[PDB]
Amino acid sequence: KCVKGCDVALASYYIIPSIQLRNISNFMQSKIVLTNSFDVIMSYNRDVVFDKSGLISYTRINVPFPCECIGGEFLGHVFEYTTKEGDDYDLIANTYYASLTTVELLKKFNSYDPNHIPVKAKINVTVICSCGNSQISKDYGLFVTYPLRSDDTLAKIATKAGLDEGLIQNFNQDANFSIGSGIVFIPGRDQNGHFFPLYSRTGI
Ligand SMILES: *[C@@H]1O[C@H](CO)[C@@H](O[C@@H]2O[C@H](CO)[C@@H](O[C@@H]3O[C@H](CO)[C@@H](O)[C@H](O)[C@@H]3O)[C@H](O)[C@H]2NC(C)=O)[C@H](O)[C@H]1NC(C)=O
Ligand SMILES: *[C@@H]1O[C@H](CO)[C@@H](O[C@@H]2O[C@H](CO)[C@@H](O)[C@H](O)[C@H]2NC(C)=O)[C@H](O)[C@H]1NC(C)=O
Ligand SMILES: *[C@@H]1O[C@H](CO[C@@H]2O[C@@H](C)[C@@H](O)[C@@H](O)[C@@H]2O)[C@@H](O)[C@H](O)[C@H]1NC(C)=O
Repeated sequence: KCVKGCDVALASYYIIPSIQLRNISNFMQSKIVLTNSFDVIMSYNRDVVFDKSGLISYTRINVPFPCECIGGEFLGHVFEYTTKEGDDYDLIANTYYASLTTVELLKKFNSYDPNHIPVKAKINVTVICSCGNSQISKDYGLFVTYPLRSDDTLAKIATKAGLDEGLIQNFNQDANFSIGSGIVFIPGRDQNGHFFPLYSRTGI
């Protein structure tokens, strides 16, 4: 249950061949990610290296998005995607949105026949998020929505994040980080590389 969300969450977007920033920007348009979003997206990815093509296949980039309370029930954000010929919920969930949504969420929040979705149709694409949990730690107020994949492990995730494995597990107590699917929440760094805390400790 929720009443309010938070201004920013990060979506861990796993890059496959044929996906570049222009596609990610199109899929992830929001009040934060506008038509010309390169600087805003890349400001949360100052660690990321490009190759001659742009984004390197099979790496991740963190995409900022607003985190709303949906129906007083759960935290997430509804993106909008317009279908093209051949699209189905599998392609939308697991290719375009890189498993940041699920076929179940696409069925739940769209009126289309889930087995025959039309072309040039607007799709509500729900991506969950977190604004933290003071019972785990007060030190983190920005979270990455991180869909696990076949080669992920807790050890690699924790090392890359610069955080203790036990803390990451504590934020996701029921998750098996080696299971190869499902979403976990990882504390995220701001544009300066610092962990934005749950409660502000900067002077006004
Ligand atoms: C990622 O973004 C790029 C740039 O928008 C997409 O490439 C573009 O794909 C479209 C069709 O999906 C190409 O369409 C054109 O098609 C019309 C019919 O719609 C036809 O008259 C032409 O044959 C033409 O190819 C478009 O040229 C192409 N633009 C590029 C490559 O600069 C790409 O599809 C996106 N990837 C996704 C959505 O997965
Ligand atoms: C996508 O979700 C929106 C809600 O976020 C749906 O829009 C609602 O549609 C109902 C039913 O027609 C209307 O009565 C409401 O006024 C709409 N609400 C808002 C906030 O716009 C929309 O139908 C969904 N799309 C699909 C294809 O199911
Ligand atoms: C964590 O998950 C790992 C993945 O194994 C799973 O194996 C079966 C259950 C498949 O259905 C698929 O979901 C996964 O490939 C396992 O190695 C391990 O048993 C699980 N638990 C632990 C503690 O690692």
